Amino acid sequence: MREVISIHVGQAGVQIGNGCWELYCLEHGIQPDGQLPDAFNTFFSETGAGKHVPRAVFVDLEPTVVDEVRTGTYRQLFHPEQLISGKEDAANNYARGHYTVGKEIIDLTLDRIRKLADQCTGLQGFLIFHSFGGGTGAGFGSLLLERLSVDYGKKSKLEFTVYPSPQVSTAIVEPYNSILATHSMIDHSDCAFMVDNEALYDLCRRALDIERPTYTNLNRLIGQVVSSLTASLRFDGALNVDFTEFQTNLVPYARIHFPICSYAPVISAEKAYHEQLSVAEITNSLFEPANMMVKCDPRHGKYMACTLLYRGDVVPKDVSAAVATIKTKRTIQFVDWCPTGFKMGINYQPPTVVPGGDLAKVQRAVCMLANTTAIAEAWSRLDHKFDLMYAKRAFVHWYVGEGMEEAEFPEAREDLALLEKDYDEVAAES
Amino acid sequence: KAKAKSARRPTFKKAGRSTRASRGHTVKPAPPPSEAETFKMKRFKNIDHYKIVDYW
Ligand SMILES: Nc1nc2c(ncn2[C@@H]2O[C@H](COP(=O)(O)OP(=O)(O)OP(=O)(O)O)[C@@H](O)[C@H]2O)c(=O)[nH]1
Ligand SMILES: [Mg+2]
Repeated sequence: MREVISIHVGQAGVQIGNGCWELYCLEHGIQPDGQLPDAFNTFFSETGAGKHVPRAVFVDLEPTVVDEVRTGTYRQLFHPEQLISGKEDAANNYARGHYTVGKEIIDLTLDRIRKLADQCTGLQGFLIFHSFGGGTGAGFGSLLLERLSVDYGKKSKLEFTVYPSPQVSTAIVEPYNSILATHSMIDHSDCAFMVDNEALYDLCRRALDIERPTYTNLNRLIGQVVSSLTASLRFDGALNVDFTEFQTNLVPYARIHFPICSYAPVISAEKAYHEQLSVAEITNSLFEPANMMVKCDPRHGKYMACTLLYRGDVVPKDVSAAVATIKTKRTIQFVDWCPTGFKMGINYQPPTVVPGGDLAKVQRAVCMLANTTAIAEAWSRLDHKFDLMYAKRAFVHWYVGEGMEEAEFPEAREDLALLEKDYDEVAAES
Repeated sequence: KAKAKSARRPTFKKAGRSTRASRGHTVKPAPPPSEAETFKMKRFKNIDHYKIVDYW
């Protein structure tokens, strides 16, 4: 049929992934062993049995995270080849994960992804996950994209990354890795999505009612957005959207691709007793800055083209009235040369709930992908933090000793500065 | 009596009016931002042009 391939990098990517696949197998109706007690072809392959197999590759440079899957309940679902683990991690060092340790395993992985693409007759794109601060997430991810760009070329490579938070930080060397990775990402990636942990903490405590979350709750929220994104290719709908449509509609230029995410309704469902959650309600909830998955307020910036994805009981008549209302709102800006500004899609299948769940089984929901100039706020913070450390050269010796040349630090610093004025010039109007 | 008039200035114990506790309570406005918040280093801060081809 039509196929999408998933690649997962690092602790974040792998353990986000098993959250994603527990969702899909429960959604399609496949037991964890691959047996059964449609759209299977888009994500799975069938063997000479009643057994299925996912189209996924798990990659990390240390064995602890992957081995949890190997001894877990889902161990029988995955092919033993798909789970790739290194010997010693990159120690949050981009150079170590790019030159010295990255090249030790790069060609082993590239055979396995290519071999999986042979079984995909109607391959249309890849899905790749990152955490910017990690050495493997940024370093090995850059090496993977550079090779993948020449391997496949004119195929849509979509990415789903976790932007380092404005104030919450777990790595001191975190700004160094993000900027160096941003160089490799920007030229090769077709389109990549930003989310950050700090906003996901705030939403999961405010909207969902949890006093103390873990990464487990956050990983399940991310899976819903990817589930809604891929629902168009799998189940029926009155307005279908393919991957290639996202590439053309959302990005006005080559270097300005980065959108942000949103989803509604996110509700602890005892609160859902009180309300019916019509189409107008969920449409309004998308545009509040509190619901953004990236902790940047759009009111500092402006909107370019936005994509709306509806699931469930939504009817095409009600959509048109709702989006017409949001255009009247004078808390929302649009750049002048984007009068249309919207791409809409409707699918019939409502979201799927999970045992030990967090969300509701509501009957309708909406997902959003929006490109805004408010993301320029995030780049200024990361750039500012980078300059503080680099002026006194606070951590260069670790990178240079692991195969990195120093001249890459300012050149990667120059391109982000160009990107910073790329966003400022586009933000202007005539 | 002019000396007495000069002795009792028209304040009449409107002196020492502001106390230590009240100066603790009073609202203080926001100060100028610190230099650390400003720090984008000069040569990159000064850059002039961009890579996007928007003009014709
Ligand atoms: N949302 C989410 N973020 C995660 C999760 N696990 C890690 N992260 C984020 O990942 C970021 C750091 O990247 P790493 O966890 O070190 O990933 P890595 O690329 O494997 O790093 P290395 O150990 O050097 O290989 C942190 O900011 C975390 O917030 C997760 O399960 N869910
Ligand atoms: Mg790792």
